[PDB]
Amino acid sequence: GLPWYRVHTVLINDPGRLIAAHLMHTALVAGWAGSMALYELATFDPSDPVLNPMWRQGMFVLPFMARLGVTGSWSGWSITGETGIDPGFWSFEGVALAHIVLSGLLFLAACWHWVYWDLELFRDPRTGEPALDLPKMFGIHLFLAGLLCFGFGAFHLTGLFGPGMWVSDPYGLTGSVQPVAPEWGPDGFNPYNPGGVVAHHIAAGIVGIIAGLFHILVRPPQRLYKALRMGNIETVLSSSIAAVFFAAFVVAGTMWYGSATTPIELFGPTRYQWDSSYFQQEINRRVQASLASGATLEEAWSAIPEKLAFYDYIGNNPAKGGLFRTGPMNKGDGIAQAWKGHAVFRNKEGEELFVRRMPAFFESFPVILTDKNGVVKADIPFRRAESKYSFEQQGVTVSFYGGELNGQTFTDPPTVKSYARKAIFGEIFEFDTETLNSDGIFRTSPRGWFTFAHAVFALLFFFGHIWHGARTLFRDVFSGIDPELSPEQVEWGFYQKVGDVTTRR
Amino acid sequence: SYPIFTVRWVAVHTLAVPTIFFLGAIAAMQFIQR
Amino acid sequence: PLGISGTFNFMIVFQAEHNILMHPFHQLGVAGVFGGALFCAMHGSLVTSSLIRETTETESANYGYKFGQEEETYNIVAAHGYFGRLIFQYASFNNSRSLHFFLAAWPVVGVWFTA
Amino acid sequence: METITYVFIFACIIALFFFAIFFREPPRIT
Amino acid sequence: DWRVLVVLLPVLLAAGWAVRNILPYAVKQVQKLL
Amino acid sequence: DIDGIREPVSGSLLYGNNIITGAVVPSSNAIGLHFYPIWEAASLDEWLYNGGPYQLI
Amino acid sequence: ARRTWLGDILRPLNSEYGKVAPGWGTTPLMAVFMGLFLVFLLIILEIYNSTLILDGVNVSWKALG
Amino acid sequence: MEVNQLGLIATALFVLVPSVFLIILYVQTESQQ
Amino acid sequence: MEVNQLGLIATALFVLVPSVFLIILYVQTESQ
Amino acid sequence: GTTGERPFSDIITSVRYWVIHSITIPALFIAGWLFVSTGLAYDVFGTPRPDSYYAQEQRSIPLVTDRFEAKQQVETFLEQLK
Amino acid sequence: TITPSLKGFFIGLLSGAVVLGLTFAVLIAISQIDKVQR
Amino acid sequence: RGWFDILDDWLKRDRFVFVGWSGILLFPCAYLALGGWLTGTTFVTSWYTHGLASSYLEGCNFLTVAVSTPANSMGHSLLLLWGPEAQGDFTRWCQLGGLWTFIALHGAFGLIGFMLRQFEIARLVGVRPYNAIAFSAPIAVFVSVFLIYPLGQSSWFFAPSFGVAAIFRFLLFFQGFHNWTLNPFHMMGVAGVLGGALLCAIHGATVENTLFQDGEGASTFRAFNPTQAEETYSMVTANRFWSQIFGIAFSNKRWLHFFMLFVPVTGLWMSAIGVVGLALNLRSYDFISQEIRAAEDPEFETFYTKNLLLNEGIRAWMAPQDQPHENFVFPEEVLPRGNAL
Amino acid sequence: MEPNPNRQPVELNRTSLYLGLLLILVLALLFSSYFFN
Ligand code: CLA
Ligand code: CLA
Ligand code: CLA
Ligand code: CLA
Ligand code: CLA
Ligand code: CLA
Ligand SMILES: CC1=C(/C=C/C(C)=C/C=C/C(C)=C/C=C/C=C(C)/C=C/C=C(C)/C=C/C2=C(C)CCCC2(C)C)C(C)(C)CCC1
Ligand SMILES: CC1=C(/C=C/C(C)=C/C=C/C(C)=C/C=C/C=C(C)/C=C/C=C(C)/C=C/C2=C(C)CCCC2(C)C)C(C)(C)CCC1
Ligand SMILES: CCCCCCCCCCCCCCCCCC(=O)O
Ligand SMILES: [Fe+2]
Repeated sequence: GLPWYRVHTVLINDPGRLIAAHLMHTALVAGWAGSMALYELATFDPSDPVLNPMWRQGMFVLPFMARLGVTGSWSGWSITGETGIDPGFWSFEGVALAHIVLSGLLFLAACWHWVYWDLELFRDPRTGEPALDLPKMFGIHLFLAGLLCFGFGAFHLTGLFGPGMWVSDPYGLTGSVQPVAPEWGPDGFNPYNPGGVVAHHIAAGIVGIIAGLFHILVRPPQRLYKALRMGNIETVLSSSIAAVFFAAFVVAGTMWYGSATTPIELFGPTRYQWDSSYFQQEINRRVQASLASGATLEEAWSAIPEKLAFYDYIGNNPAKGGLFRTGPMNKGDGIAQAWKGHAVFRNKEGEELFVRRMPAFFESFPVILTDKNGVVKADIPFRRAESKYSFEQQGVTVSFYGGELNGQTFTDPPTVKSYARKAIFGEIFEFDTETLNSDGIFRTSPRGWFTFAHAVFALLFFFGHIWHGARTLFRDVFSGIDPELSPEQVEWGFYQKVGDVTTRR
Repeated sequence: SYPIFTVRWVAVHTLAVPTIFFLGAIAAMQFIQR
Repeated sequence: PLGISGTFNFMIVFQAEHNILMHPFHQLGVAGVFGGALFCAMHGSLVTSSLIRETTETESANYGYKFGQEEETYNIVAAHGYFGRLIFQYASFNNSRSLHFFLAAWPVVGVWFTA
Repeated sequence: METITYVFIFACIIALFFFAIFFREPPRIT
Repeated sequence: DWRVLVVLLPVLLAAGWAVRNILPYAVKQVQKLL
Repeated sequence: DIDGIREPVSGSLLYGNNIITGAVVPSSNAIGLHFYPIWEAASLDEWLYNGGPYQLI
Repeated sequence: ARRTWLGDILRPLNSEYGKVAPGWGTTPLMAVFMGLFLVFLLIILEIYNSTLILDGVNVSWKALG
Repeated sequence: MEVNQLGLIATALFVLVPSVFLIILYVQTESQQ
Repeated sequence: MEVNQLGLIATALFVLVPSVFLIILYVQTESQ
Repeated sequence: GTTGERPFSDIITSVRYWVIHSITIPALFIAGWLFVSTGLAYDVFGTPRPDSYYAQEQRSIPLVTDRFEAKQQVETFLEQLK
Repeated sequence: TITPSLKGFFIGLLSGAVVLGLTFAVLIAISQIDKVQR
Repeated sequence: RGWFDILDDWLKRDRFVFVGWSGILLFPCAYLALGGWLTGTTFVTSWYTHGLASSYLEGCNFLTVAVSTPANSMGHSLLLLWGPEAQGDFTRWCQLGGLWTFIALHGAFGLIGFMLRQFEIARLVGVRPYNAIAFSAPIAVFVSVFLIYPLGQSSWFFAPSFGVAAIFRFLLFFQGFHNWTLNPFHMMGVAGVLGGALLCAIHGATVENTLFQDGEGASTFRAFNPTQAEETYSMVTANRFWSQIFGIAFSNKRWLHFFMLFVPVTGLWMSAIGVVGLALNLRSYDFISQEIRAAEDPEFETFYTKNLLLNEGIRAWMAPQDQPHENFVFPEEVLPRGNAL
Repeated sequence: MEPNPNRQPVELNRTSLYLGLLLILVLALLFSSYFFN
């Protein structure tokens, strides 16, 4: 009989049951989305978007509902922290419920198409055989895609009839859903310009409508129909998989590097923001400005929003996880409660020292303190017998400005070392590790998990493209080569042109 | 009746010609002192 | 050690004390093992590429071979004609005995050296 | 529970060996 | 500068030498391809 | 005590190992190349501490 | 095969299986659009890559304001 | 040892679900013969 | 709620094992 | 089993072959030699000579640290060797 | 407007076109001259 | 019968080196990748990107020469010759690491050309395209290691450099920083490569030692004819041998040769997946249960905890010289060391 | 309406069963340590 890896080939010449299978697949995927949303709703804590945002909590579909304008629950909270909202029907819950109802309706349509497979629509009127006119179907579907792409850009993203999309400032402090005007100039190809996303869907939408009309009205050339086996539904599978893995690589990249469509309040910071000290520079910028305007050290640091300080912490860096460290980031370093303040280290001569920050590559890292010129002035030694730079010898102390420990100074060496060990991670936070029984080991963010899964699927779908493309072009020999293959045809010299029997010498 | 210049001729000399040139350059390098 | 992590321990310590990566006999071992995997995949793909059509598309092609049948189940000349054009003619075997001896000798000699 | 799980799987593989060897599909010539 | 021609001169002479010894035979090859 | 420094290495599943970390640990460096069959040990407990099973296997 | 009301309406949309335009048809025109799209993808890639740098195109989060 | 509690059910379904699939297919093959 | 953690696996196997038994017997009935 | 090109064995045992290549091969070898012995290879590729890895009292690597000023950085390094 | 890197882009675009165009010019010429006999 | 068909005719002529349409992509890209590597390993330094000598001109030998990656400061720049970094200067382009992307990118397109070649020749000759399909495994390895892996990291600097010792460095980096030996996708790769090599040796030896006597000479190679219909060795005797030696044996020649395709291809695909994970530092670095126990119980020691001590040594001792752009200064007193050593 | 003609029997021979069970059991043996973590 059929081998196990071929059971679904029974659909190749059965358009009705093919549609039934595709309906069942669509029912399952919509049902997943509804089920995942409800699970995330049942486990999400909305009480602190500053230190316990969604991306600390292992939320995966919640950010995608938020990205397109769903921000509130029927329970009265919203993800921006506003209370008393009435979102109407299109709450997180109502979106979830819609996908479940959609899944049920699709399930029933799958049954009907499975039973009533022999529809006259699927028969070639001339020959009576099942046949699909794939060139024209492409034009129809493409026209539809173009209408939807255009409508999505023109009505939803602009706010002309819809909510807009998530936009934010460059430091992810004040994001919200806002209508977005198209950017038509060259900065619309800037991945960080949200207006470009609007212009893309309007312009590409129109091009899709035009190309759709072309592909409905104009038959493919005989040369291309034969070369691409356009009578074989499997050529479509082959090219569709190629387009899909191309798309998967793109969304992996933009998730990892960041773009206007992967904001940091929904997915967490990127690793490159740690690499380039992106948030630390902005924080320093503000402290120096408060100092220029005459505020004191305590005042300048106390004006630093905790949300911005929390970005300057390596535990939110997505490149600090592990493959089998499961669950939300909160399960690792804990639920963040409060910024402890900015730690300032000085030696016994009053020189300000700086802790060398941990780079993302390192699971562990030594504690080394430097001066403004990069000279090592203190460390925690491994071998003690010949240590020159110990905290004890150098009289290192720590003082905190802003946050919970503002204005407190510590001098006892083991306490000072304890904060120095935390300062390699960036800004220092107070964590609740009891509530989730956190184990103290960094996990990655939804930005990390998304990128990982999609880059791996993309690679695997590359093989699918190769496989089904091979099957399309070599369909005649899938079961084996010709048992009467001419030995003169594979031996050298017989034919001038390889494989061409009419070029015999 | 054999041709002299062929696709084969080109592929051969595409490889062989810079190989000998590289071997002379590497041979000269053995006599460099610091 | 008789264990998985213990094996890696042995390896790491071996490299620190012998620089085995920089030893040519280990380098020959890698070529024996990389090349063995290569020629395994090559030979399997070339024979599989030239199986004579004996089944329908609803059945495993494997049922085209019967245990102990007297004729070969693939066309070696078609395999030779494909691979000799992929490289050039004289880089391809058309003696099955020579080919299978090469398949045996390459990873055996490579692994002798790394031993 | 994890010790029990590792040994269980190992024991299943040994039993599979037994059937694979002594209760194989017998190769029949031609 | 001058080192470039120094490097290139043996190659020119080699190519020039090869052209001389093969010129009559390349003639038959070319024009006989009609 | 693989290295003969009275620092035993846990190798087995019941003493806190998984399939990846578990091992039968090599015999003590204090033994060197000496033959260490069961009947050379004062007791099985000695023979297990010193890594006797490795040699047998 | 079973006829349906909806089937009869959609019938002409699935009635030209195998119909081709002769020879090469619009293949030259297609190649032109392919060439333009390639150049267009190159520009988009090299902007993102900072290999193509344009005035007033700051490829950075700081282009959010 | 403090191991992941879901590891057990994960392992059991990982074994049980694909094995049962294979067993179903085999037994129904034999009864065709 | 502080439930018994082995309850999930006990329930899962309670469903799966006899269900699979029945399905095996049913599919091989239909193919003969 | 032949595609019409002249057999290699026939070519390299032929007198005319060795008449041409006993010249072309030493010329190419001598050319490559001069590429190095004149110092041209250092200049083309930018490869430091034994005396120009470091300035005399310097022990810092001239590591490129800017992407878009990289070219200028290398040039600044090079002037500090004279 | 026309930055240095945009000029380099055009430089690179032009060079590839030249390489591609020259390459296909030679291949078409040879293929015309040395046809197969049917 | 226009220019296209005439060009098709010429490209597909049976000659000593088949060209084809795929040759147009393959031959330039393969030659340039190969010539780039030879040019770089003969003449080009890594002083300005790595602080390393790496060419025969500088005194390196075949084991230590390399075309090294660009400086970390280049990010993932394509480093085009005409790009904003090199600005058309060939000399500076070499000094900034442009030959690395040159070779990696032309190598990538060369790999595509070769796999297209496998398809093209298979279609012309009339065989099934499984050799092409098998070549997907080398491609997945090349792209995941040389392209995807550095794209997830800070720059090309951390890709592999094209050299013998530089790849050895890459192996040891992955042990010390990723604990890559502990990764089950690598372990499946290992089983596929060693299993492939096993299959290669055992199948070759089996055929050669179940040969039929088809000639009288003591050299058995001469007694085979590529057009003979008959099997040159006994499947039946081979099957009985292995059944009695090992318990099981192959009985189906088609399955055997498919399996030989299947094992090493699948192994390489699996290792590629694990390197995609390592692009994000999504490592299988630790076992949490072991770390919890070991932190609380200083008498608990496994080969797992012993290997992490080795990784920690690797990191501290190689990082300053291996990542010179970070300007790591580790005073002697912070270096992890056991007693005496 | 005729019964669907595209239906086909499916087979898994005993050797395939043995190969598949060994794959699953060895995969489980390999991954279980990481599931427990
Ligand atoms: C005014 C017109 C206008 C404007 C402003 C935009 C604006 C935009 N377009 Mg749209 N576009 C338009 C018209 C417009 N478009 C029209 C008319 C069409 C034709 C219908 C398109 C077709 C189009 C496509 C096909 C794409 C865009 C994309 C984009 C975005 C570019 C920024 C980005 O993230 O790129 C990021 C994308 C890239 C830099 C391309 C990367 C290409 C890779 C490198 C190819 C290699 C793939 C390879 C197989 C990977 C494997 C190897 C690797 C792993 C090593 C931006 C929103 C891109 C997008 O959606 O990104 C999210 C995109 O892919 N546009
Ligand atoms: C009326 C239809 C409808 C609507 C309004 C929504 C709305 C939503 N869905 Mg649901 N969904 C639906 C149908 C719908 N869904 C169906 C039918 C399925 C089953 C497949 C799903 C399955 C589903 C899943 C699995 C998930 C959602 C999610 C979401 C949310 C985010 C959407 C998003 O990010 O899109 C993303 C947009 C895209 C992927 C579009 C990219 C398309 C590519 C770029 C184009 C492909 C090529 C194209 C044809 C070429 C055009 C050429 C050009 C020239 C025009 C949002 C609330 C997410 C969520 O939060 O769930 C709770 C989520 O995870 N949906
Ligand atoms: C694209 C898919 C995707 C992504 C990126 C995420 C991402 C996330 N999910 Mg979601 N999820 C998804 C799909 C996805 N999910 C689906 C389909 C389901 C239903 C099963 C769920 C159900 C779900 C739940 C119930 C929970 C999450 C949670 C989470 C978070 C933690 C993930 C974690 O610990 O990973 C762990 C991942 C691994 C350990 C990797 C396992 C992959 C194995 C190793 C591969 C096996 C290889 C195989 C043997 C190959 C051999 C082949 C050979 C024979 C040829 C994270 C934000 C958690 C959370 O924090 O929620 C608040 C949570 O509790 N998810
Ligand atoms: C839209 C995507 C798509 C579609 C519609 C198909 C459709 C098909 N494939 Mg292709 N394929 C794809 C993607 C796709 N494939 C990809 C990405 C790859 C690379 C991994 C392949 C590799 C591939 C091979 C190598 C073969 C096929 C074959 C087939 C045919 C029979 C498949 C069958 O009976 O499976 C039966 C499968 C099962 C009974 C169980 C499989 C369970 C797997 C191992 C894991 C379980 C997956 C899980 C349930 C859901 C994962 C969802 C995740 C993707 C999000 C059918 C036409 C076969 C063929 O050509 O036959 C002539 C064949 O030999 N496919
Ligand atoms: C099949 C051949 C092939 C392929 C695929 C590549 C591919 C590549 N090369 Mg290589 N190269 C080749 C042959 C090839 N090369 C040859 C033969 C040489 C010797 C001359 C070189 C020498 C070379 C160098 C020196 C460099 C590359 C580089 C590159 C990369 C960037 C190229 C680029 O941006 O193109 C852009 C151009 C195109 C894609 C051409 C598009 C043409 C279309 C049809 C539009 C034409 C419109 C045109 C402008 C109209 C004319 C206008 C006029 C009237 C004014 C890429 C990987 C760079 C690299 O690797 O950096 C790391 C690099 O520095 N190449
Ligand atoms: C028992 C020992 C053992 C074994 C069998 C393996 C096996 C493997 N290792 Mg692992 N490794 C080991 C120990 C071992 N390793 C240890 C102890 C470490 C330390 C942590 C590592 C670290 C390690 C790393 C860091 C990597 C591997 C990788 C791999 C895979 C390499 C696949 C391959 O062929 O790439 C060969 C390369 C290719 C196939 C790419 C394309 C090659 C093209 C076709 C070349 C064409 C060249 C051209 C024709 C001309 C060249 C000629 C020129 C010489 C002049 C393979 C699964 C790699 C991997 O997992 O990849 C995903 C990888 O990156 N290993
Ligand atoms: C009938 C009906 C109804 C109902 C419906 C329902 C109720 C539905 C449901 C649905 C659902 C509720 C669904 C679900 C789904 C799910 C799914 C479909 C999932 C999947 C999963 C997967 C696929 C996964 C996988 C994996 C794993 C497991 C591991 C890791 C990795 C991965 C990810 C791969 C209503 C009333 C409406 C209406 C009327 C009719
Ligand atoms: C990059 C580049 C380029 C290119 C270049 C090229 C392409 C080059 C080539 C080059 C080459 C092409 C080279 C070669 C070399 C070679 C050599 C160097 C060899 C050596 C050898 C040896 C040493 C060996 C020996 C031996 C042994 C050991 C054993 C056996 C025997 C024998 C004898 C073989 C261009 C221009 C575009 C421009 C841009 C850049
Ligand atoms: C589709 C195929 C496209 C690939 C074509 C390869 C491009 C050929 C490379 C030729 C570029 C070399 C000259 C660049 C010199 C630029 C110097 C300068 O900007 O001053
Ligand atoms: Fe064989």
